[PDB]
Amino acid sequence: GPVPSRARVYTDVNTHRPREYWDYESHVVEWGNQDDYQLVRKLGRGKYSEVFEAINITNNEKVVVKILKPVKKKKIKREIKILENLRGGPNIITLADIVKDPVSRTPALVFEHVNNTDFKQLYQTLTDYDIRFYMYEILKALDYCHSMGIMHRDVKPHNVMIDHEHRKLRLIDWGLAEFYHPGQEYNVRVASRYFKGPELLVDYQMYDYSLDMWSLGCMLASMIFRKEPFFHGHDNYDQLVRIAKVLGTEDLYDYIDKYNIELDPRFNDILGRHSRKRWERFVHSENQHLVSPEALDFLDKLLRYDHQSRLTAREAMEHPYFYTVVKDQA
Ligand SMILES: COc1ccccc1-c1ccc(CNCCC(=O)NCCCCNc2nc3cc(C(=O)O)ccc3c3cnccc23)cc1
Repeated sequence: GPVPSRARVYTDVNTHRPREYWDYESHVVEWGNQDDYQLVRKLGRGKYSEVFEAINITNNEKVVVKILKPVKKKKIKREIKILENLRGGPNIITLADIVKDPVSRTPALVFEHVNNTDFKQLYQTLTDYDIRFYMYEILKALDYCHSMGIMHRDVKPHNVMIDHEHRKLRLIDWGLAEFYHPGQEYNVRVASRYFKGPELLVDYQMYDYSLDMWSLGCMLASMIFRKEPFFHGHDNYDQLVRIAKVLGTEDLYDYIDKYNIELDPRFNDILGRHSRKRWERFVHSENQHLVSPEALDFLDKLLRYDHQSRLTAREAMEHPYFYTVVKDQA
């Protein structure tokens, strides 16, 4: 069978905690009354949720209500418990309250409101400094939750909210997050297709926090190359082919061998033979102002097949790419 694997940081964080920290299944919820909030307008529909702007009628304060589409009661306790555990973490979204509509009884979570800068105001005047600044901010959130024994598992642009006027960022939607336990085999059918690490794409189930660092590298490539998304696959199978044409086929089969991943017979005759590209081939006149030897080095060390060789979040924060933003913050 498949060679096992261990996270190389924060491996046992959870084992050294009280059961109640990670045994969410047995967490008692106290559901308030959603009438305390008055819906203003719909802001998004998701696969698992529906989000609304609302007003807290006690203090006229602006809030966001997430009405949970029907899942197993476990996955609601999971998300809630993870939000309580992460409360007050740097750049984590804050869970304000937990409520049920009194006539409908469908459960809902209440969050803090973040003012969102238009994407056509962000993309146009993105400096090289702006990409480093917020990348550093996402890594604060990611290194924190990893240090608390949690994986986000759905890191993508949709779930990173940025208030550029206040230069503050927030990692949202924790509905896919899990606790890390050494040896646990996890569900691979998570995250969005473009941001799925190769471990999901091959059904290697013993993954860890480093899954969240593949997604972040996917975002970094998407931004500095002005290509959205960077790995643009038609389906979950072509996604690996899209990846393999950049990272090369050689490191892939060594990855397959090292963990003895039995690979789907669909993959045999579709990947092929592909050299590992040099990143320079992705730069051009209309994107080079964001590209540098430093950013390239940092990018290379996030996108690895072998999840063990990816930088940890705290390794990323110590990379030279961030040296200017580390010193300006002091
Ligand atoms: C400067 O570039 C970067 C540089 C470096 C690294 C990254 C970036 C970068 C790239 C792209 C983007 C995309 N741009 C955000 C996507 C977006 O805007 N997605 C709203 C979809 C529903 C909106 N509605 C709300 N949904 C919520 C759900 C939850 C939850 O489920 O927990 C919690 C809170 C809210 C919430 C809070 N306040 C207002 C609205 C909402 C952001 C940053």
